[PDB]
Amino acid sequence: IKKIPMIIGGAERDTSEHEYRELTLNSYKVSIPIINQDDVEAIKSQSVENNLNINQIVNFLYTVGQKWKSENYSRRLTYIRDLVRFLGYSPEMAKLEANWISMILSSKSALYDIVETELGSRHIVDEWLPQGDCYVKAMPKGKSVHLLAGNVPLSGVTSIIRAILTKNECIIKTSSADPFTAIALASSFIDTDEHHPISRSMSVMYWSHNEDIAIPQQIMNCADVVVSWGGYDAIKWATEHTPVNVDILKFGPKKSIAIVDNPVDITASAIGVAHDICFYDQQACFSTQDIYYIGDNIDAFFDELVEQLNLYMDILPKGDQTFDEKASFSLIEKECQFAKYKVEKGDNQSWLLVKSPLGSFGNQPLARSAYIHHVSDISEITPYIENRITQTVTVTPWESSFKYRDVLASHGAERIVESGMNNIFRVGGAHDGMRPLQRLVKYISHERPYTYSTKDVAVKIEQTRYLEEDKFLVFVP
Amino acid sequence: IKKIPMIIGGAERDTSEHEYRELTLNSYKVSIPIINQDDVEAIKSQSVENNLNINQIVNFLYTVGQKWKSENYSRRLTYIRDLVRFLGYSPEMAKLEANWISMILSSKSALYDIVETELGSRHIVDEWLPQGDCYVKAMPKGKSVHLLAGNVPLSGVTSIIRAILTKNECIIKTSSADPFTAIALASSFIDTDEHHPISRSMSVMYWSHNEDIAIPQQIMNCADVVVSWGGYDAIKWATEHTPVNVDILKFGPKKSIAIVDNPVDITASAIGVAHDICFYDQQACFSTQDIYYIGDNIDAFFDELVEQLNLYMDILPKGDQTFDEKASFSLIEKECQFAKYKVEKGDNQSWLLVKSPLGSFGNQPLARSAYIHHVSDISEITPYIENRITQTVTVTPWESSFKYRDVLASHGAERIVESGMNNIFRVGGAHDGMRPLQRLVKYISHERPYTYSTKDVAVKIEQTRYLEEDKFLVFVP
Amino acid sequence: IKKIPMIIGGAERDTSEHEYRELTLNSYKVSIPIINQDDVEAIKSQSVENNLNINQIVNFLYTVGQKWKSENYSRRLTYIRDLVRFLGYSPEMAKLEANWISMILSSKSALYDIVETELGSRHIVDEWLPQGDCYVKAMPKGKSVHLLAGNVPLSGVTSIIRAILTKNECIIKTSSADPFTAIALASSFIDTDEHHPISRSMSVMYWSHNEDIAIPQQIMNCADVVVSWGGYDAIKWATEHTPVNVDILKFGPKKSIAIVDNPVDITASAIGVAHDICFYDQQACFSTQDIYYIGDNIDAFFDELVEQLNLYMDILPKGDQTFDEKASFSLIEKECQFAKYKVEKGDNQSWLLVKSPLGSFGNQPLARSAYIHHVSDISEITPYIENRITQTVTVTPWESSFKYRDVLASHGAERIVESGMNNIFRVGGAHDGMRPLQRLVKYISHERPYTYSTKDVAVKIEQTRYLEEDKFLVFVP
Amino acid sequence: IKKIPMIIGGAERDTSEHEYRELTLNSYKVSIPIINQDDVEAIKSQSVENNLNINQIVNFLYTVGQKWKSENYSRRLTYIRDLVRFLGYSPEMAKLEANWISMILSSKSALYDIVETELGSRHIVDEWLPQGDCYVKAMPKGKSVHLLAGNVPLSGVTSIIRAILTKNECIIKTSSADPFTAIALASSFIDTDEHHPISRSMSVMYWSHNEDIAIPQQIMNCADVVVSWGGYDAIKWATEHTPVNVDILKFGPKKSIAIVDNPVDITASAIGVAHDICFYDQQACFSTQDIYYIGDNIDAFFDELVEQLNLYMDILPKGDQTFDEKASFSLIEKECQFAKYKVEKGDNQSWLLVKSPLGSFGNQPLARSAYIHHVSDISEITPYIENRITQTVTVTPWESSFKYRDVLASHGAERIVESGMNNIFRVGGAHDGMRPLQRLVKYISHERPYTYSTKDVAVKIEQTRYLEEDKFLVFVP
Amino acid sequence: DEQERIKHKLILESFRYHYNNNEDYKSFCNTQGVDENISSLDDIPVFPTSMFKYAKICTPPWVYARALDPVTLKPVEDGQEGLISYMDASSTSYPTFIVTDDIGIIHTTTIDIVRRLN
Repeated sequence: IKKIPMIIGGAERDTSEHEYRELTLNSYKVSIPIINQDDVEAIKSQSVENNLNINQIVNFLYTVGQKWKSENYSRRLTYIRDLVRFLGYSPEMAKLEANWISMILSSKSALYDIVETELGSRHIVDEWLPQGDCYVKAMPKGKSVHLLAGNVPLSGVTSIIRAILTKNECIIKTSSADPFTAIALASSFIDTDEHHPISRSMSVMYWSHNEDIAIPQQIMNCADVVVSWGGYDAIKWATEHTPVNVDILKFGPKKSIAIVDNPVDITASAIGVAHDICFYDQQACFSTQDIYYIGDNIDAFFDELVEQLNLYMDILPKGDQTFDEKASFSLIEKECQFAKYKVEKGDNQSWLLVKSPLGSFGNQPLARSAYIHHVSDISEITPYIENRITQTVTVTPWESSFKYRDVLASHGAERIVESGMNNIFRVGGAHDGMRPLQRLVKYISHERPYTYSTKDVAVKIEQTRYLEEDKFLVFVP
Repeated sequence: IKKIPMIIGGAERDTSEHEYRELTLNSYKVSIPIINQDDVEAIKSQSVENNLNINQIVNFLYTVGQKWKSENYSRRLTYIRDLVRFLGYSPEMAKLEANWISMILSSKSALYDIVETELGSRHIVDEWLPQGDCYVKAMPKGKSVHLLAGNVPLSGVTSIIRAILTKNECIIKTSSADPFTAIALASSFIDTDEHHPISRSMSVMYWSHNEDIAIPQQIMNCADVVVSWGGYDAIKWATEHTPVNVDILKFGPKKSIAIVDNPVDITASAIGVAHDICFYDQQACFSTQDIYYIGDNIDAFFDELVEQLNLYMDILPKGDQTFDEKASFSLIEKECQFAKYKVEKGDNQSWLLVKSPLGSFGNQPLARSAYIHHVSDISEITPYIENRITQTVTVTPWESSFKYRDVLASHGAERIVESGMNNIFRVGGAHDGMRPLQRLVKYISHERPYTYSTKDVAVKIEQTRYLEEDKFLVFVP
Repeated sequence: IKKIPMIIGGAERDTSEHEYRELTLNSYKVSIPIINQDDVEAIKSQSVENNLNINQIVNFLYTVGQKWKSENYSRRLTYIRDLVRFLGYSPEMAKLEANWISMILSSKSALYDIVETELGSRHIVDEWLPQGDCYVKAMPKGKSVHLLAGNVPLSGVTSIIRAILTKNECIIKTSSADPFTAIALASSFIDTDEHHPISRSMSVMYWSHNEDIAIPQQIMNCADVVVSWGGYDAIKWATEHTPVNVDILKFGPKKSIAIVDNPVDITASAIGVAHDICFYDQQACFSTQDIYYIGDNIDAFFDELVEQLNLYMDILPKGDQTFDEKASFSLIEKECQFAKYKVEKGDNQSWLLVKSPLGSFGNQPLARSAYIHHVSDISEITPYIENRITQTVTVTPWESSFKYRDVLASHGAERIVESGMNNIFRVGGAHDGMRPLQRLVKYISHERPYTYSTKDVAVKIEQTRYLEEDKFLVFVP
Repeated sequence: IKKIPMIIGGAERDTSEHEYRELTLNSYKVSIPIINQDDVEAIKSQSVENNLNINQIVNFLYTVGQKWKSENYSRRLTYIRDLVRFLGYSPEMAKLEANWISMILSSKSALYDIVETELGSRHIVDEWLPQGDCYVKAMPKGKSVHLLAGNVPLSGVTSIIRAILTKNECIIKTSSADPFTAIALASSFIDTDEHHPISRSMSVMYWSHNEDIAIPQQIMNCADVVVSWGGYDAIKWATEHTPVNVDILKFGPKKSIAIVDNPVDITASAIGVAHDICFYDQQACFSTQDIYYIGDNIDAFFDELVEQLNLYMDILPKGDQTFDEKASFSLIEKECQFAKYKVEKGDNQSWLLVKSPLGSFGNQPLARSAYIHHVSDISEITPYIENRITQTVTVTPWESSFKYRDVLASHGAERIVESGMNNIFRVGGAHDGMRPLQRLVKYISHERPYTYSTKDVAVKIEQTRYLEEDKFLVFVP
Repeated sequence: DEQERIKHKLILESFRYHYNNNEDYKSFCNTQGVDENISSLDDIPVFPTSMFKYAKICTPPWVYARALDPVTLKPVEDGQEGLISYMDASSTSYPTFIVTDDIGIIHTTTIDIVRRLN
């Protein structure tokens, strides 16, 4: 009986006469309105004139982040309550999600440097820059469509922020599991300034894959770029229901791992690995699933990791763990005990550590389970690193990442981090081997005339004059 | 009865027992072998270890270009003969195509600067660069698949070169109209050095869309990136027959135009516009189709353009113009004469100039036809510039491009050039609003540890320590 | 009877047995110890091992700035009291100086971007970067010597900060007018962390030009780079008493002006011009001395500027204005009244506005005096812009700076700002046509071997092999 | 009786009535005209309007280089004859000097990349670039004065080229040993195009240090920047006779060394070390004087180096070696034989190899002498590396430079090369720890208005508004 | 007594003459708010001696030596320092109503000079 609004232009639509559907997120019903033809027409007719510079955009995002920073912000309190109630989060994890929203919105240098590292300059989105033999400007694609996944709210938040930094209009289809984060972010934009071009560029809605396709297809046809986030079938749907001349940013399902080389300081190593296992309840694509221990004291590291997992049992507890998830946890613990895998678990099935031999049968629930293997050398880990599947290859003593990053990259790593940092996509890097807002941008080139020669020929480019005289190969360097 | 080979690893396959198909390119038969299962297995098993630096790659390409620079190069002579015979080119246009191959292969600074402008540094493909808070390396995707279009051979050549500069393996499916350019380029690589990693990375073949899909689908499944070049159905096929987690570079069909503002020097203006109309027989995506004249002497420009088109009638003649194309030319000339459109044409229907009013009915064959309109202001041209259709917005007095580039970009220009330069995709710019080898590359990020703080917080990133102490919002800026 | 300490390593020297000298700054005596031979030996033997990265340096500076941000910081209170007592500042101006110290120390992105814009990357001071055909690292020069001027404390603060960001050791000779700012900054470093390499790199002292030269010459001989800030004789002394193989950064005396083109919003224009006239009591090198009004309402702007100067009379009052300065003010007001120059002044001779014709005789005291001229076009202002004398060429409607910056640069502007910004040397720009920490750095080049060819030759650089074969000109491009 | 001309504007002055002086370069007399007051006035009045872009400048230099590339170029033949006759060069070394002039003039990418790496962009000399919070343009200083040394003609050539690339006017004072190179280069500019702004920017002349100072001082006063190249007294003269507000680029005397770590391929190592010893007759600042051998076969390397020096005895012979130089060679060979230093020499005293123990007494003539020492570890070489004296620290197996470059930089290396490359100042690096055309340029900054906030504050910079309200520390980050 | 009456008499006669026959001095007194008829001698305007190099100006009991304040440019009491203004009435060539570069005290009339301004 809790109703979720629909934002289209820069404000909630009058969904009184709309049709509603419930979802049953965490054993609790939530009514979302069904999009109709008038909403599709309102989306088609949306054209926001965005003349802000990157300074103004970043300052608006900073203002919104400062609004999210106050614990008394009504929208933040409501968002935390909904994370706890309908996503099953613990109060600590919900507070942490709200805090991370505030943090990534309030970090101005981070946004400036995102634009700089991905596009080359933070000014290329507002000025014609003389890159070489040309003047280049990064224009938006417009009406960017974002299809969200559901596990990590920060994924959708960062997607929307990336689209905003490139002056794109956002049509956000929320996931069937987290219909609250995008609504909260857009309503926060509205609360900050309802007449801002950024607030008027947000359109948050929801449609399922089981319903009639007419209206979602009409919405997809006005995209100019699509950002898909879900698993395999989500990306397949995005590929099948996108105009063939429109680009798709695909953020598929991944499987991240951890490498522990030979830590002299085992306690920080265990702290980091436990952080990576426990953050977001191991539901993210950067969450550690398998640990590969090199060295001579795998059992000392096992004990220290058990201690750190017990700490995370208290400072960041689990979700709500529906019946089937509990049964899965128990049956998989039985499976691993039946194979002498040195199983250990926490109270109320909070976590699971399994020391199986390399290459062994192990069933993986993503509750907080982790399989640790003794490998004895990096050459035995690389057969378990795939091209487009392994995303984060966490290395625990960070120095040891300097002697492994080359072979991990050769085998498809896409990321190498320090084990306490798997959730932080540090500025200047990449996401899934891809700098995302290079694809949210249209590079418009203003090429300079024939009197400006190239760096190799030193001859004015008069193609007609030299077609008359029959002179081409005398100029070829 | 002329047989086209099939290159797979770095050499021609023994296609003696293969099945062949003829094509009838220019009223002349050409046998191409049909790919079988053994060829698919050879393609799957192809793994070339490429440890060259960008210096070595560019130097190899320069050597190949110097080989193409000699007019006595047997492969170049054969390629020109095939362009004349099976593509219908005039000897001048075929020689010009071979010369442009040589030119783009021998321009080393151009390739270095392509890598630099698109990826940020020419060293990012071999070294870990400290972009910001990270070390980034540009790795190849591997086994890049290139589906070629057929109009412009240089398009396929540049595609292959872009894939080579990023250390990608190339599986080139030639077009049903130009099955010679990719074969000539790969065989030239082989002639230069058959044991080079670049020569061993080329696999040129052909399959149609009317045949059984098993083998082409098997070839498409080992792609890791796809580059499609054809029209609408070609890109639709590429989208439908690509693994959903694989990226596609789409180079769709475009419609380029020209703007003549008010040239005091009408002769160079007409020279440029004639160049853009006549190059590649107006079959390229950057070829000028509609001219928009501003000013007061549209008829003086008309006469000068007629003179320059008559010059191009001799220095770069047309193709062979099959029966239906001749009939189309004649019937469209009749259509335009029936509407007082001030029709003018060249001898042997070499070109066609039509001065119709703005927004008028005009049938467009791409033989050498051009429609010129009087507009009187730029605001009347922008309604005829679409988002993903208008590629080149040639402006004839290049100074006037400084006061139009902003509104042309706002309306979807993607390129602004000087009218003698529509065929030259100058270095430092973009192709279809896209820097292509940003998508032929996997950005692999090695993020630095928690002791390296961000630019906004100045606090070591100890997430566990601060989850214990319950300290997050005191650090948010 | 107030004693000023002497810092040498990272702490105050035991100057009990030293010889002292008084200075009489603002009719108040201040004892500074005279440097002796033991202090010179301590300076010579100072070698601090600085292994911090730019992240650590900027974070330490941020910590010091946060310390300066608290109004209860004892050292800040003492510094403000000394600015008021011995420099004659008003409490508002002293508080503003302390606040600006805090601001420039706490702006981390500003420091990062200083390093990035001047050296090319913020990492070039810690890593070998592949610029081109080389690996470059920016090393410090070491034992940088800073000779300060006296007018603007922020000048010395920024000089020291620039030297710190490049990992230089600082030997600061304070001016005979401001012996407090460098001592306060170094003692603040000490208060933050006395064992930090940055705190141990500061050595603040004082010597006059009238004393024996033995000890100051011994101090100057261990410099490796010199930064001089004073007027003409100060720079002459620096040039004469520096080892001939050591570089000198010269910040000479300047004369900045303002241009008012035709403001529709005269009030903000007057606000800005008044700010530039009144900040630092018009004693800075970026302070506006002459105003050049274009337009048709010079008297309306005169009245509005009088109002804004009356506002600054209250929100930022003058210094203490010794007898001779008062007499100068009065006699110069008489001089300007004797020439029908439309003289206006504030109460207690707070400011002076003089509307003299262009090129006229006008005596300029730097109290708060400003001469405004009607010019009618920019071409009449350029004869009054010299090469190394005009530093800031403030333009009041900032849009009008886009049509004047080229001729101002051609005539030696070195800066063009918005009239409310003359004191802010914005990040990314330059100081006196010079990016200063390009000269505080030693660029160390590690050139890559002969197997790495250049971008023009494509031949391995085997000079012996080709001297044998007598082959040079076949490779020249 | 051979007369050397005087170029002032862009052509030779009518020196008929001038006073002449002979020099006796290589036992041969050469008359150079003495500068008088009219020449000084012509130099003062020289103001060339230089509106070329970097493309045009580089293309002109390329044309001049192509002119120098022809062996039939009369000016090149005369220059080689004068190098042989008056500098004592061997025909091979003179031909090599002319070839290197041609090479560095014809390498366009090298010049473009010099500008790019030193100034940040090759366009910053013609366009206002948005670096950060500013628009920066690199303007010339104008009337650059170059005082040349005499050993290496390429030094003066590169100095002039650096000044040209920055659009500076060149007043070249030739050395008392090489008065031919600058004259040849300027006359070549004239021969290419006498009306070009680059040809009209050259003024080549000569004055001694023993003559009256009036005219050279008048010439020095119109400098705006000075580039000094000689030894100690030359730089002292430059420092003493330059206006105190004018910058001086000092290229002092250096002492370069070589490090041979443990070459498995001793032959290429010896080839490189011999190249570095023998190029320019060991008279350059990058010439190897001391070799430091690590390893176990110092005598095998000794023999191989003897063989390579015997090869260079033939492929690049010595100069003419006046009586005193011969006597020095013999007496120093006697000195080294008297200390069991394992002396070896070539026929006609062509070279000298001396294997003395580390730290030993050894007299160094720069004829072709080299002292080789056994060190056994890098830690024993670093005490012999000074701050501003050691320029090139040649490392023979280039891989070993990766484990030594850090300590060599810490001890003042300024360059690390591959032993066959000491004469090639590779693009992208530095000269004497200094990127020279950063100091030949005035960085002119156009700072953007108060509405453009900084990256740290996010508040429009209204200093008056906040001085009224008394709000500063709430905005400090 | 009558010495003061002497200098008062001929100094106002000098002021009236120089105000009537010199228009730059008349415009200077009207930039000061000074009329034809002024009674006391301290209401007379006085210009600096730096003028004598910028513009070419031309029309003891007779000199009114006065020590002026640097701000108000009004006379101070005798014994304290100030700018020396003279008001010579011997001249008819140029108005010798000037203020010096000199600081000094005045004692009842002997005039002392301590130092110059700068």
